[PDB]
Amino acid sequence: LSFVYLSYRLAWVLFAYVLIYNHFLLGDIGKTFNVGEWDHRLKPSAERDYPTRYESLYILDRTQKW
Amino acid sequence: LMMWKTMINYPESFWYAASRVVQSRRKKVFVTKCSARTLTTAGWTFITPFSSNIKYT
Amino acid sequence: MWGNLWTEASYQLNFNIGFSSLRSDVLIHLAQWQYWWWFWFALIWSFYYFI
Amino acid sequence: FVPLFYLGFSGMPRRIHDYPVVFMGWHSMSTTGHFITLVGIIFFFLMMFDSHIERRA
Amino acid sequence: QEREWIFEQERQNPGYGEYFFKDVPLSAEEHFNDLARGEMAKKKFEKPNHEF
Amino acid sequence: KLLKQSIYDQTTQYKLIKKNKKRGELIPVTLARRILRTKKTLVLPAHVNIT
Amino acid sequence: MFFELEDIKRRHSLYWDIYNVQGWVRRPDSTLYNNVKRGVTAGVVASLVQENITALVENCKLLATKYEKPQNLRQAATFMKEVFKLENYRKAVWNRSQYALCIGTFDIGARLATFRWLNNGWQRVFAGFEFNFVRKIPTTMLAALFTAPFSVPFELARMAYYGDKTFPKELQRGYSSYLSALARIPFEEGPYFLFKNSFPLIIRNFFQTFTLFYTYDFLKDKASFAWRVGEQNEYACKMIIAGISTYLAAVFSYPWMVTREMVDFWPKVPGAPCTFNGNYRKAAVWIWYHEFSGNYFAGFFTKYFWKASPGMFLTLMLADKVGLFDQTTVDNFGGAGNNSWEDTFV
Amino acid sequence: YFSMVTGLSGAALATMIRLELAHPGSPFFKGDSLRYLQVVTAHGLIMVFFVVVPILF
Amino acid sequence: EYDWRDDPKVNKDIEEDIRDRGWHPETYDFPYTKKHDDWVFDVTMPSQNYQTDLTVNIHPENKKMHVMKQVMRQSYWDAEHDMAHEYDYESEDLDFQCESFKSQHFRKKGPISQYLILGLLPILYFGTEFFYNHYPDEDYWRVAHPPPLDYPDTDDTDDTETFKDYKSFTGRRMVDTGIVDPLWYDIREGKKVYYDWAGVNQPMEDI
Ligand code: HEA
Ligand SMILES: CCCCCCCCCCCCCCCCCC(=O)OC[C@H](COP(=O)([O-])OCC[N+](C)(C)C)OC(=O)CCCCCCCCCCCCCCCCC
Repeated sequence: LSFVYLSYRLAWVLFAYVLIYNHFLLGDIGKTFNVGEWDHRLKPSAERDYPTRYESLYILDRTQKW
Repeated sequence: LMMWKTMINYPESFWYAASRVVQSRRKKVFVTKCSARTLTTAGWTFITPFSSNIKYT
Repeated sequence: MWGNLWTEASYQLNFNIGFSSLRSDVLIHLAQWQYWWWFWFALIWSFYYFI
Repeated sequence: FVPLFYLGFSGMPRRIHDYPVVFMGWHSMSTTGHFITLVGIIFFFLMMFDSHIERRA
Repeated sequence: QEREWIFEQERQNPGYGEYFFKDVPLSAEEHFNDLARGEMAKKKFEKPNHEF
Repeated sequence: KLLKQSIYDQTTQYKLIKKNKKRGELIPVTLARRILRTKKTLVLPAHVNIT
Repeated sequence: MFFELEDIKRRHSLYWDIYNVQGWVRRPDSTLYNNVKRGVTAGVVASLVQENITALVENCKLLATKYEKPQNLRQAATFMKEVFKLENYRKAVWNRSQYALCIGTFDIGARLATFRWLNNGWQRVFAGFEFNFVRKIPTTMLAALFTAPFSVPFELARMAYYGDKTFPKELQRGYSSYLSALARIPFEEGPYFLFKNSFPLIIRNFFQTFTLFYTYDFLKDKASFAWRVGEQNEYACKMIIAGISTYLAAVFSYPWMVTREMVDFWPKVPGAPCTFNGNYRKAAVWIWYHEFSGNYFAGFFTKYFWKASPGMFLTLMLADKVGLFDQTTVDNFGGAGNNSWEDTFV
Repeated sequence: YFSMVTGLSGAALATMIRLELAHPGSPFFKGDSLRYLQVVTAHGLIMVFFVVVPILF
Repeated sequence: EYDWRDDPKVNKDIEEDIRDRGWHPETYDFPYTKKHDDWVFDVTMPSQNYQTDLTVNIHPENKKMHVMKQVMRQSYWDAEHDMAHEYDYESEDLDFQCESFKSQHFRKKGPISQYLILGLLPILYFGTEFFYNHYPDEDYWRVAHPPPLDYPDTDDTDDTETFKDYKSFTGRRMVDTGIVDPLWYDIREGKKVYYDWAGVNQPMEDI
């Protein structure tokens, strides 16, 4: 039942978020959206490849791999 | 961005310091510097190579 | 304008209803064809009226 | 959609947001027609509302 | 009576308000006087002594 | 059709045409060109074949 | 504050746009005095003509019930002369002229003034048509509502005046004229005697105002190609447009005046509860939901059309002549219409 | 009902298209051609694939 | 369980819908089996026999008024009954179909405020999109104002330069030719004042 209820609650809340944001909150994209990204390890770390909600605490970077 | 005491505990990106913070507006049809010349669509009939190239779309 | 030779061809006014110009052979042929195409409906048209 | 036929006969390309000055007239009429259509759409929804105030078999 | 002041700033302006006033130095970048910009940057950082 | 010497300020005439020019409802496309203006013309002969 | 609510006025920094000439721009002649004067003038003229028409028609019908209708044109002229000679006709002309003044200065004039006040600033496209007419739908509607009950006290005063005229001597108020009745009723039967159960009149006025004004303005703008592209008279076109608008207003306003006939004139079934409960609004709703649209259009021309339609037609014509339907059209490229002149001519 | 909502969306997109073409000079998007092209493409695609096809089928 | 407050006769505050005078959706059975229609005579066509009666003429235009028969009122849902009947006892109710036809899921109408929301759906959707999302931009739907004098800069709004151009020899001659419209504003003090015939609002104050 834990998995069932987790799935159902997440589905309902995320679907409500999708509908409300895409119908009512597109006037300011910067306010209602975050810009996120993560790229390959081969390429240098992306500008948006950082943990959200901690932009004022940490600068995230990593060593490239091949 | 002058006071770090308010910035340190706020769980949001620093875009609040860049979003509509100036009164300087320029209402001229010819001065529209769009997002990027390639951020367009090729109609409901996807026409190539317009549709199939990042250089153009 | 090329001297006093007005090479301009359209002279298309606002609220234009037909072709932009009729100085080309293709558009003259099309205009004549359209007019006579509309000519050849009388009987059919009349028929529907009575129906 | 009749003024659109008029504009098509005069050489008006499809996907241009700016057009020669000699088209505006019919374009305005075309836009007028669209708003008329919109009014009809309103009435459509109204009748559905009016259909459930009525409540007849 | 403390607040999350960036949150309060976002509350005051609902995105597309016209509140850029000359009487308010912090209303916009154009209305912040140059004397304040000069005065707030007068001091200098100390140079560390690399004693290690 | 004479290239006379102008007694006006040509820049002022240009800027006054740019700012506020008289227009009307039934204005020809010859006298109302806003999107159809270029700085060069492709000149070709008439009554002959061009590939 | 001055009470529980504070109207918090605020200051805002300036804004501007590329174009200035197709939104709301209040006209310089839209002052209260000018609108009131023009609306009152047009209303009183139209109402005087309409009431003279009504008096003449009804006194001709009164004479025709006692003498045979004329056979030829000479007999028609004699019949009309005898109608004019009638004692009943002259007093009717006088009292209905007073009624026309009252309903022109306060009902038709008020409708015209409110419509102009609310709709003066809607500008039109330069060499096209006003595509965004939907913005006028609420505006015009408001006017109709705000002027719906302005004719009710005068109409009910006229009804009371004639009802007094038709009673025995001992049961008469002795109203010398229509103005005397209008001045005396609120201090004898109370102000509510001029407003009680007036839903038919209110909704009829609403539909008259909205249909007439909206249809006339819309057609006089959208059918403007009839005399701009293909050159026609524009005066015959304006008259045709006014006639169409008047016919539509009369059609959309009449069914609400049948509720009077249905409620307190149709014979009642003995021993059964009265249908519509004598409300005129339950009757109006039943008419709105009735399946046969011809049942509440009987008597359209006998009872209502020739008592409102000429008045509405002349109201439209005179309002257009004086200038209550004029809208400002300014070139959207040159001069004050544009804030980006560099793209005007390129 | 979903088709009613999507048809209203398509009607709004068509309203944007007609407001841009009401008169020359780009009164609606104010010189942003790419946004107009996106609006036209979205209008066509959601009117064909997400209004008429949902309603009918 | 009789509550006189729910009785339309005793409780005068229960307003009667005259369009539902002969119809009581509370008493509708499902499936409906009432017979409210039958032969109607003696309205205009008498039920008696006067076909050969020479002393009797039938005048149907003398039809007498009868009680108006309203169009049938649709059934109204009973919330408790509908929830109870359609309820299923999971894991202890067999997945089967009852033999009786009363187990059919009949549709009954309900509230109307939801359809009040539906009736204004185009208005609400267009308002939401254009106004709430501020599409295409903030300034499009606002009442149009020209910029103040030389605002934001003379490169964009060269009001003084144009004022001088119209007031010079070349400008006066160009206006004389008739191809250039007259000047539409006046620079009084430091304020640009548009003429009444210009057909534009006045510029906003620089607050
Ligand atoms: C489904 C087909 C469909 C519909 C309905 C519409 C609707 C409309 N279209 Fe659209 N249009 C297209 C198909 C359609 N279009 C296509 C394929 C293109 C090509 C795109 C491109 O070029 O790549 C296009 C592009 C297009 C352009 C091109 C712009 C450009 O080229 O510069 C224009 C401009 O005039 C236009 C105009 C209109 C107008 C005024 C309407 C109006 O009629 C809008 C009317 C509104 C309604 C029809 C809404 C329906 C009502 C409901 C609420 C439905 C729900 C009801 C029930 C459930 C029954 N359309
Ligand atoms: C949390 C819930 C949020 C809900 C969403 C937000 C609110 C939605 C409800 C709004 C109700 C309506 C308010 C209207 C007030 C209008 C006042 C006014 O004068 O406005 C001037 C405006 C603008 O008129 P204009 O023509 O002068 O402006 C055009 C732009 N310029 C200035 C450049 C010329 O008028 C309108 O917008 C018309 C309103 C008519 C009524 C319909 C409103 C909804 C649709 C509006 C979009 C346009 C399409 C219309 C046709 C299709 C309709 C389906």
